[PDB]
Amino acid sequence: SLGTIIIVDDNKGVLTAVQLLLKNHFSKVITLSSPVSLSTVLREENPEVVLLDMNFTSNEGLFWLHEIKRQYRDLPVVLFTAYADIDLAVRGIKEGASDFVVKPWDNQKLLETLLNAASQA
Repeated sequence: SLGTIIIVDDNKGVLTAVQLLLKNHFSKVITLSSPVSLSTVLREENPEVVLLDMNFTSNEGLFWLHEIKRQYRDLPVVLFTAYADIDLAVRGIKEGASDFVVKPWDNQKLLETLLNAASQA
């Protein structure tokens, strides 16, 4: 089955859109823009995947990828990247991100990337 996904983004509209897109696939969709909130939900909510804004808190996405992986080594993290940041998304993959999705996104590709990230052996 598919449990919880956490979406981390500075842009409340992106959170609104992604929640709407993913609401009916995952059991729970948690959206947030706070580092403090992120720490609580990672501990308590047994997430299956995190979708992480490349520019979160713009130290940005790569910093947060690292900190999440430090504590939750097996939690897939997918970076959500503007085209202007694709070099940093590629560096993210090198540094252990599970995948990335570029913005503006394709709705079906976004879902598929997240399901696949949450469905690795």
